[PDB]
Amino acid sequence: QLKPVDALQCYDCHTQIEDMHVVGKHATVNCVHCHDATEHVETASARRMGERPVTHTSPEACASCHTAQFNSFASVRHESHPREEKANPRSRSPKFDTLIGAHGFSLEHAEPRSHAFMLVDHFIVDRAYGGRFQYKSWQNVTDGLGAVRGAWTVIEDMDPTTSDQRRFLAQTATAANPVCLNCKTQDHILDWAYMGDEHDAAKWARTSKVVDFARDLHHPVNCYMCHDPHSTEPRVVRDALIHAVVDQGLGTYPYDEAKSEHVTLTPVTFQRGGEDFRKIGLLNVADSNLMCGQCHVEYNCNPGFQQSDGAPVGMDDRRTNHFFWANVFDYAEAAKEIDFFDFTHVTTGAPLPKLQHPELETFWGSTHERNGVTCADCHMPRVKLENGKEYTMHSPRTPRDMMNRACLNCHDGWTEAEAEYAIDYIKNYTHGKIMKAEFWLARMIDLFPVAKRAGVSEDVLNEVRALHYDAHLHWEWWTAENSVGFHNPDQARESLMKSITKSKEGVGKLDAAIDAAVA
Amino acid sequence: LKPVDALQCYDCHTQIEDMHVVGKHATVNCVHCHDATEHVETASARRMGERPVTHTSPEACASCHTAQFNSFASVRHESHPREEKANPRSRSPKFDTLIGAHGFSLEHAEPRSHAFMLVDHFIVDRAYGGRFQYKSWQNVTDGLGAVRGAWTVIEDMDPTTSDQRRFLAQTATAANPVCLNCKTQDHILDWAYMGDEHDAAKWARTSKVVDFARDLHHPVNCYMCHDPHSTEPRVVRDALIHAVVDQGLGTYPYDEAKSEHVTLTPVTFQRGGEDFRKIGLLNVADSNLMCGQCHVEYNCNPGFQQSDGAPVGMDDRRTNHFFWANVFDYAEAAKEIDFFDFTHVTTGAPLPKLQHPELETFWGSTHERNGVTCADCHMPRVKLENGKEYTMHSPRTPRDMMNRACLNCHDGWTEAEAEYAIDYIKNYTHGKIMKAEFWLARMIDLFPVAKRAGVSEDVLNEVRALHYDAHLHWEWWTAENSVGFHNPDQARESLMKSITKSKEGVGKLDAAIDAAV
Ligand code: HEC
Ligand code: HEC
Ligand code: HEC
Ligand code: HEC
Ligand code: HEC
Ligand code: HEC
Ligand code: HEC
Ligand code: HEC
Ligand code: HEC
Ligand code: HEC
Ligand code: HEC
Ligand code: HEC
Ligand code: HEC
Ligand code: HEC
Ligand SMILES: [Ca+2]
Ligand SMILES: [Ca+2]
Ligand SMILES: [Cl-]
Ligand SMILES: [Cl-]
Ligand SMILES: [Co+2]
Ligand SMILES: [Co+2]
Ligand SMILES: [Co+2]
Ligand SMILES: [Co+2]
Ligand code: NA
Ligand code: NA
Repeated sequence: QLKPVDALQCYDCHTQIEDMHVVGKHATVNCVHCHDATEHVETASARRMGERPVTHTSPEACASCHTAQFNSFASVRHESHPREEKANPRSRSPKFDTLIGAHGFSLEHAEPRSHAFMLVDHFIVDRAYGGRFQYKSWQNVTDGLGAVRGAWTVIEDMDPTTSDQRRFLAQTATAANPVCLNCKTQDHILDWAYMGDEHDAAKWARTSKVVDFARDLHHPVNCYMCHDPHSTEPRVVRDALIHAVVDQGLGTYPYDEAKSEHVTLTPVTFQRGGEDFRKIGLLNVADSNLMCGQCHVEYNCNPGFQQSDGAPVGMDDRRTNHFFWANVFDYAEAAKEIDFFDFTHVTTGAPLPKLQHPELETFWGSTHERNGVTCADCHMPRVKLENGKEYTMHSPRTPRDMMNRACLNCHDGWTEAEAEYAIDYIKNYTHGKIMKAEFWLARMIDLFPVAKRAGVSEDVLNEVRALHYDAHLHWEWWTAENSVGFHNPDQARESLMKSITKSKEGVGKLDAAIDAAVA
Repeated sequence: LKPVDALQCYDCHTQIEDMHVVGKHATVNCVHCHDATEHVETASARRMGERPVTHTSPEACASCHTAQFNSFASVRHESHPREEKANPRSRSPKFDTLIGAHGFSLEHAEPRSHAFMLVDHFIVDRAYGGRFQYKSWQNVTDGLGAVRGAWTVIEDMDPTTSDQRRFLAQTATAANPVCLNCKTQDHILDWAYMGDEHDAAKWARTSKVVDFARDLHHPVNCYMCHDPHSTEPRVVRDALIHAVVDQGLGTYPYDEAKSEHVTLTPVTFQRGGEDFRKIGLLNVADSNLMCGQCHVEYNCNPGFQQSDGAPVGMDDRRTNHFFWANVFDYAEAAKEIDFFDFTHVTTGAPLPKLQHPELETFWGSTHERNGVTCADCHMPRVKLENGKEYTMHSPRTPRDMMNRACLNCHDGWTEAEAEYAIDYIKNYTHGKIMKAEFWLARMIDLFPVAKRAGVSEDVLNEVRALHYDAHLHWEWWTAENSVGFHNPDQARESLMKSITKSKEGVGKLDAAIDAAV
């Protein structure tokens, strides 16, 4: 049973926390709810931490006073198909194995499921840790509350005696590295320097042994990722987001200068031994586009290569923790700005980008974004109660489960069936274009070995490799992006038609050169 | 059908021309509703010649208005059919005590769907002595058949005679020609204004009702609310025109400004130059007036004079009368025409008989004050994602259509909330009706005890006067079908008045009995 501490004693040293805490809606909430600092208080100085206090990072620490939000946060949507592979005629990318080749995603790329599972799913997917981590039982796949309480309560390490990345099962990969975890958990928020730079005060960095880092982490999407625990104010904590918006001055809405003045991030920096260590970004308004955009964006969180000379770019380089902060039509220029590509296609030899869930950068410029709508309006609205305080739901999911709040409050002349039909019209149209982009891209790729074997020149092959970069970018954006065009149907349509145009041009060039060489 | 030359008709029918050429039926030929070949061959402008036929079936309109016709014939199976009200499961458990020997004691069922109204009027146990009966108990479901014609589904047990008499032991012969005006207007060209005897009218208040019944077929004819020549909104019910115009009360007798905004313009049709029949053209399609042609308290029956007790028979216009007054003005209105309905068989008190006063109850209520009308809650437009949204044509409880009937205005309520608010009012009102019955029955049951104990005529007469008001302020609410929802504060005040009167009467009888003993 908790005993409150003398907050004034803490404030004597912790003046920034004092300024945040005394002024906001947690002014009456005592430190003991989230910190055990008895030995710390006995041993600290103005400058030395002394004994490190415990910080309780479980979402359950908030549940004593916010049970409603915590229960919603831990909830599971069983209708979100679990562990469903995308390289599959029943899913998003039937030809993915041809198109992605030997990239790590070829070992497994499933569709997303409920937020409660995010850290568990990161740990156990076949592409991440060589199959090292596994659910303790296949019964455990249902346990959202268990996952929230801690990954290691439901999964286990197949070899606690070693820390190396290796394969435990034949068809797995070891693609995980420490940067990944920033979009799964912030349990390490006090143990990771801004951007993951090596730092005297950081136990973990981009260059850490990822198996050891994994074992130190527990909880998914911590509540304090979107709310400052001291002031309650809305914020973001994700380093690479703050870097793009603030350090690089690109703004919260990089395509809209006025909106970027209306929605702002105010950086706060915390130090260790008088040296800058970590940052947060305080929001002036609770804009969920920025909160959700901590994770639902295209990023680098992985080694790659330089476009200029092909040299490896490893985890020591800041480019391996980067938000591109660009729409699909600006992405190629943004990747050139950092002189970077992800992988060389195993079949075609083309340098290629690897794209991931660019929801926010797709949403920019869309009709709903232009009308001031945000992610949470459609995916995470308030509950509706005849006789209750209407809190915000806290496990985002498709608007199909909540159409009256998500759509019909604005679109008041539609029935639920009509609004869903409008969704399906866009998704069906967009999916059809994705299928055709895959047909043409796979056709181009399958012709590369024919061309090489027929003696087609390097000049022709290099021309088509350059087309492959763009054919790939303007296809993969849309298999990566989870709305199947709904977030921006006109952009999806223009981009996918560009992918097809490029692949058709590449097929034509290869067929002509093969026929000439023959022969 | 082959169209007639309407220009030829107009040469002798300027009154119809003026209505037909300007409205939305200008292109609709006379042949849809009239057979006039022999009429044209034989008429002059001053001589009818052969009487042309006028088609009065709602199905005459269905050639071009099938959507409205289909809705009009529809049946709500959830509206409990042939359910007696003198019943612990229905509106008036002590009705047999309270009404005594009145004709309604033979049978008084709850209403059901409009399609059955004429059929139900013909076959109820209190109307024709059981003379008319469904041909089979299977026929009770047949709304469409009833619309097409009562005599396709019911039959006369003795076509060879025309007298009112009992065919079954517990029946009554309460029907008379005035009843039919709220069931059908098939007789619209055969009935003079108010049912006065008239050379041009084959039927009148004084007609042999059994013969009149056999000439009638269809329920609530479409043209009761719509002029068939111009399409404009109208009423045709004589007693309503008489209340609004002849009695000078106006369309909304409790709101002078609203009576100026909603106007009834009477139009009279002549026969051989003598006034014969009337309609009332409305300036707006006001369903309060359209529905109030029938859903009102009325006389449509013989009675007695308050002054001297003399019978008032069907020859007297008072037997076709709309009081057009709220419950608190009703006693005054009935005194104005010197009329009461019956003498209670037990107490000997002159009493009024009240019937479904929905319009006069609705007046002054919150919804009426806000411009809502009957059809807004009971007969709204259909709801279609991709269609022309026509108006439904068989009125029913808003519980079947809550979004349209209530939640479009009350946008902060769920369906369950709105129904909850209905039920709160109906439950509360029903509880007061039960208490009013308890007390009125206790008072009535004490009359024989008082008489047998030798209580004086003076005391009995004081209590008979109280009976009039205790009865009025109870029966209004068993007669009115909303169980208070139409005007909850008025139901509350009125029922508490009934109870107060009955309690006073009980006290007076008990004191006199005790003294006499
Ligand atoms: C009880 C000891 C609490 C603990 C533990 C947590 N919170 Fe809290 N929170 C608490 C109170 C009394 C209030 C003010 C409520 C009011 O309006 O009177 C709050 C408020 C918040 C809010 C603010 C929402 C708003 O109205 O602006 C947020 C976003 C919030 N709390 C978040 C939060 C988090 C993430 C917690 C775990 C780290 C947490 N709270 C714990 C009381 C208590
Ligand atoms: C990083 C910590 C994240 C934040 C902040 C947000 N999301 Fe998220 N989301 C994230 C992951 C890693 C996943 C997949 C989890 C898994 O185990 O597979 C998701 C999933 C979703 C989904 C799909 C849910 C389903 O039913 O399948 C949706 C609809 C979604 N995310 C939306 C969303 C919103 C609206 C956010 C801001 C309120 C948000 N997410 C933040 C990672 C992270
Ligand atoms: C009793 C006769 C059972 C029947 C019927 C079903 N299950 Fe079962 N299951 C049972 C036991 C005793 C166990 C082991 C539990 C443990 O101590 O670990 C299980 C296990 C499972 C699992 C996990 C399998 C694994 O990890 O190897 C799953 C996914 C599972 N059970 C599901 C399941 C389903 C869907 C059933 C209906 C078809 C079913 N079980 C029936 C006992 C019994
Ligand atoms: C924020 C910019 C992220 C980074 C860094 C990583 N992931 Fe991620 N992940 C993110 C989101 C918003 C989602 C849900 C949307 C989606 O398209 O899946 C996910 C999902 C996953 C999943 C579940 C689905 C799947 O691909 O099987 C896994 C297993 C996963 N993420 C693993 C993973 C790895 C190994 C990472 C570093 C190489 C990594 N994630 C980083 C957001 C972000
Ligand atoms: C970003 C992806 C979030 C995470 C992680 C958590 N919350 Fe949240 N919260 C979020 C939004 C977009 C909102 C609505 C803000 C608005 O003004 O519209 C909220 C709101 C709250 C509140 C305020 C009361 C309410 O609206 O419900 C509280 C107390 C709150 N959130 C608590 C909370 C808890 C306990 C969390 C971990 C279980 C948590 N939030 C995570 C966005 C995000
Ligand atoms: C309403 C105008 C929306 C806005 C704002 C956001 N999203 Fe969305 N999203 C929307 C729809 C109609 C769909 C298709 C859902 C379906 O059931 O077909 C989606 C899809 C997603 C998904 C995948 C969810 C799933 O299929 O289960 C995700 C992960 C997602 N959207 C994320 C997301 C983000 C991060 C947003 C802010 C940048 C965002 N959405 C806004 C509708 C709307
Ligand atoms: C003058 C030569 C006429 C011609 C041409 C038409 N009609 Fe006539 N109609 C005429 C008279 C003198 C009367 C009687 C008026 C009176 O004082 O009673 C009528 C009556 C009718 C009626 C009403 C019959 C009833 O039941 O009372 C109808 C429905 C009618 N007429 C129709 C009609 C049609 C459709 C004609 C063109 C085909 C037509 N009439 C011509 C005189 C004359
Ligand atoms: C159905 C859509 C009709 C059309 C088309 C025509 N008439 Fe009509 N008429 C109709 C009805 C139901 C009645 C009964 C009276 C009522 O008001 O509902 C009538 C009546 C007449 C009369 C009698 C008027 C009177 O003096 O009482 C006449 C003279 C008459 N109708 C003539 C008439 C003509 C000439 C038409 C073609 C131009 C015509 N009607 C069309 C129904 C319908
Ligand atoms: C076709 C030969 C028709 C017959 C038979 C009946 N009606 Fe009619 N009606 C018809 C038309 C072409 C129109 C105009 C439609 C339009 O879109 O404008 C109408 C209109 C009406 C109206 C509505 C007038 C308005 O204000 O909108 C009513 C109330 C109406 N019609 C009633 C009606 C009745 C009661 C009929 C049988 C006596 C009848 N119509 C027959 C075409 C035809
Ligand atoms: C006389 C021609 C009437 C007109 C005009 C209106 N109504 Fe009526 N209604 C009438 C009768 C004789 C009956 C009982 C019929 C039977 O066979 O029992 C009714 C019944 C109703 C009901 C109850 C329907 C049910 O489902 O039980 C309602 C709700 C009703 N009536 C409403 C109503 C409305 C709103 C009207 C104007 C549009 C209207 N009625 C006119 C007689 C007559
Ligand atoms: C065949 C073996 C039947 C079974 C099973 C049911 N019914 Fe019947 N019913 C049947 C016939 C041949 C008739 C007479 C039809 C005629 O020519 O008139 C009936 C009659 C009725 C009636 C009317 C009764 C009467 O007027 O005396 C009703 C109300 C009725 N049937 C209803 C009914 C019900 C509800 C049934 C299931 C409980 C049922 N019948 C079964 C033939 C058969
Ligand atoms: C209009 C002023 C009417 C007069 C004249 C008659 N009735 Fe009626 N009736 C009218 C309405 C609005 C309703 C439905 C509402 C209700 O409270 O019932 C009815 C209903 C009936 C019924 C069915 C219910 C029942 O009492 O069993 C019957 C059998 C009936 N009416 C018969 C009837 C008789 C015999 C009449 C003359 C003595 C009579 N009605 C006149 C409206 C009007
Ligand atoms: C009074 C009780 C009515 C009876 C009898 C009939 N109708 Fe009607 N009708 C009535 C109302 C209150 C309305 C709505 C008028 C408004 O302005 O809101 C209507 C409307 C029509 C229309 C117009 C198109 C529509 O709204 O559906 C038509 C064509 C119509 N009515 C035809 C019609 C028919 C064919 C009838 C007998 C089957 C009928 N009406 C009777 C009120 C009344
Ligand atoms: C909405 C504000 C209404 C107005 C306008 C009218 N009525 Fe009504 N009525 C209303 C309710 C909520 C109820 C109770 C229905 C229930 O299911 O509990 C009623 C009831 C009736 C009835 C009895 C219907 C039945 O129980 O099946 C009748 C015959 C009726 N009302 C007639 C009527 C009249 C004639 C109106 C205009 C004068 C009128 N109602 C207006 C709600 C509303
Ligand atoms: Ca990427
Ligand atoms: Ca009466
Ligand atoms: Cl754990
Ligand atoms: Cl018939
Ligand atoms: Co699926
Ligand atoms: Co993905
Ligand atoms: Co019942
Ligand atoms: Co009744
Ligand atoms: Na479920
Ligand atoms: Na039914």
